[PDB]
Order: sequence, then C-alpha cells, then structure tokens
Amino acid sequence: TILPLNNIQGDILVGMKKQKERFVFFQVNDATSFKTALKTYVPERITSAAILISDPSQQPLAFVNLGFSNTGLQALGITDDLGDAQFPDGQFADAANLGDDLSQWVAPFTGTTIHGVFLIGSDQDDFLDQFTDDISSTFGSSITQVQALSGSARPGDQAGHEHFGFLDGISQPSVTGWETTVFPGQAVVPPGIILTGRDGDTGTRPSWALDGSFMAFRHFQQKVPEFNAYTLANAIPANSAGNLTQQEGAEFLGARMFGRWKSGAPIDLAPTADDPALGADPQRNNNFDYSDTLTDETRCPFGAHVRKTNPRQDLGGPVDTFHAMRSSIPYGPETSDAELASGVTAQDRGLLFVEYQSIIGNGFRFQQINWANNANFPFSKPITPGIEPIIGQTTPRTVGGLDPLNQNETFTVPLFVIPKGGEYFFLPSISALTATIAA
Ligand code: HEM
Repeated sequence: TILPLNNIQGDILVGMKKQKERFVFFQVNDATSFKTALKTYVPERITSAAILISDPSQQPLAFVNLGFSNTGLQALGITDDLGDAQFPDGQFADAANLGDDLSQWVAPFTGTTIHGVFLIGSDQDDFLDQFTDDISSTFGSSITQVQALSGSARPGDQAGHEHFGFLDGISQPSVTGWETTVFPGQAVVPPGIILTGRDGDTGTRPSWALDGSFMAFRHFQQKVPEFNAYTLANAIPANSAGNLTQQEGAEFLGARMFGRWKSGAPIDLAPTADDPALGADPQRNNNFDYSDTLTDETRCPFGAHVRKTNPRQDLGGPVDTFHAMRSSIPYGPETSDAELASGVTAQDRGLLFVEYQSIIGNGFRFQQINWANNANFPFSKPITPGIEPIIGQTTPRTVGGLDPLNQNETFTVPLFVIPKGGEYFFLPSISALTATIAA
C-alpha cells in the first residue's frame, strides 16, 4: 500500500532517536497570524519519515514535528470531528480514568489551555535552543510557549536505558506499507493501527486526517532510589538456577517486574539469569511470545510490564488492534550517593513518554486501563495476575507471581512512576499542516 514517507511526520513512524529532545507546549494567541507563519514554518522545519531514514548527510541539525490538542484545533477554527473518543476532552479530563492521582498534576497541564506541542529532536542542547528560538520568531507572539520539558539520553553505557536502569525501545510494531526490516518476534500490523485513515483504522476520519496519528504524552517522574531500596528489601531468594544473593535477588526481582533484564534480555528467554549479549542483539532479544509460560509464571510473571502492555500469546495469537509506537526519552540527572545511600529521591528525574496510535482507546489507553490496571488480566490464568508493578494504577497495587518458586506469593508495590501531566495530541500529515490547519 506504499505509504507517502515524505508526507508523514517522521516521529510517528520512525522515531527521532536523537540524544536530546525538547517538548515546547504552546497556546495560540492570534489564529490568523499563526496560520500564516505555519505556511512558511512547515516546509522549512517539519521533518518527515523520509528525512529520518535518509543518510545523515542531508538531515537537519534538529528534527521538528508538530501536534495539536483539541482546544488547539478549536482555537484555529478546525472543528472537524477527528473520530477519536478521548482526544476531544483532553487527557487531564481522562486522568482519573487512567487511575491518576490528580493532586500530582501540575500546570499548565491541569486543564486544556495547552493548544499544541512542538517536538524538537537534536544531539545537542544548544541546537535545541537554536530551533526553539526559531519557533518563537517565526511565530512571534501569535503563540505563547507555556512550558518546555526537555530530556536527554542517560550517560555512557546507560544511553538508551530509562532511569530505573532498563534498556528502553526494544519492542515496536512494524507496519506494512514501506520497505523495512522486521525483527523476529516483532509484531507486523496494517498501517491503520498507527496512521489514521489508513488500512486497519476502524475510526471514522475526515479526509484531511489521513496519515495523521494521535499522541498520548505523559510526563512521568520516577522515584529511582525508592525503586532500588524496594527490590533489595524484597530480593528474590532463588530460582531454578540456584540461590540468589541480595543484589542478585533484587536485580532478579526488578527484572521479574519488567519482563526484561536491565540489559534488554527478555526473561522469557533468559528466565533465571541475565544474557547481556542476547539483550544487545535486536535479531534475538524480542523473539518470544510467552507461549511457553501461558499457564504458569515460571519463565515470566503474568503481570510484568511488557507482558501487560503487549500480552502477545496471552490473547490467542496475533492481534493488530492494540499495538502502538513509542518514542519516549528520559529526563533528569543520574542518582547520587546521598540519594541511593538514603533510598529517598532528592532530584527530579523521569520519562517524557510519547505513544502513537490511530485510536487512543486501543493503544496507550487500552494498555493502561484494560490491561495494566486490570488485576484479572491476562484473563483466565491459574494465578491472579494483579496490578502491573511499574505503571499500573489500580489500588491496591498488588501483583502476584514475582517469585518463580512460590508463585502464589503476592507483593503490594509502591508506585514509583508519578504522572505530573499529560495531554492527547493529533499530528496531521505534513501536507495537512498547510492545506488544512494553515489554510
Ligand atoms: C516511568 C514510565 C515507564 C518506563 C520506565 C517504561 C518502559 C519500558 C521498558 C524499560 C520496556 C522494555 C523494552 C521494549 O520491550 O521496548 C518497555 C516496554 C513497553 N512499554 Fe513501557 N515504560 C513506562 C511506561 C509505559 C506506559 C505508561 C505504557 C502504556 C499505557 C507503556 C508501554 C509499553 C509497551 C507497549 C512496550 C513494549 C511491549 C512489547 O512489545 O513487548 N510503558 N517499557
């Protein structure tokens, strides 16, 4: 079905994969002025998939994508019904459903004043400042940047790992419609699961929404010291392979909670010990489907993060409907001595989470509500799965199966991932930005 890679905002389909990234949130002050600026800004800065997959030699110093909130489209006079059920009322209005603690959200997210967001991906912060200025210059006061969240890859060997220390970005759906390599174990879905209007999208979209996509953005603050402290105070005693020490048991616990070792080695393949080499191998680190641990939790818990967000075999076989693309990035400094040596967070660090799907309710929202937060999911298992330890928000946050030996044992885990704000955005096709929004 050959997708128009030159017209699709790159981050939706390929992911910026740049070291630094900045999210510039803004509200529209003067619509007319804004659309006019848009007409000159897009062709000059909005980077497409085609540009991201082309050789470095011709890529910008920084990538820029742009998304709008419902109130943003409203402010710009674009009143078409995009067809998604959550997008219209905003995420904060949906936060309770996600199981969020509203007291934790902070402005300017605690409402719908945010009209859209500019995603700037570059390798150096100074380039980030350069393009940031270019934005508030091309647009001047026709808009007002209300907040900017910036993130960067963690140092050295940690690059690519989120702040709890786990390698992130391993498993991603592969969509048909473009020449691309498929890793063994990688889901292959119709372009409609991610791009609105395309094949597989069950929603009813206006024609201009073609090749667009909804972004679920979550500003997460992570309590790292607390996380470690907790795994030590709960280190798993042993497993098939033998008795585990303190560290060993703690490391094993963390891995049991995620479904992967901090190295990326999926526990359904390295069930009793880490396999660094396997983790670093994209041709092997994702070739599993729990088909060998369906009715028992020896190889992998029923409620491990990755298994809850992508149950794979736990639901019969392949299913397109619930896959989504992720393009998140860590933020904040590393954990100090005074921090870990106290088990109490003393600095702001976390994840700037970005998830793309044609239907919010079938991706992020589904993974969150229907799976992660559902104690009875995966369905019909010998032992109750429980609440996903990492992002599940149903209380009591009780998850079972962590200890492979005495599986029935349950653990009520403290929430280490804290929602500070979020929003639902729509990223139109590059052409739509000018033919419809700026029109
Ligand atoms: C502080 C926040 C979070 C951290 C540390 C974290 C992320 C992790 C890690 C470290 C992996 C392993 C890599 C892989 O299989 O790429 C992964 C997987 C995944 N996570 Fe998260 N995550 C967070 C939040 C969320 C939220 C809020 C959702 C959805 C409601 C989610 C969804 C997914 C998906 C869909 C996958 C891949 C499953 C698969 O295909 O095997 N994550 N995540």
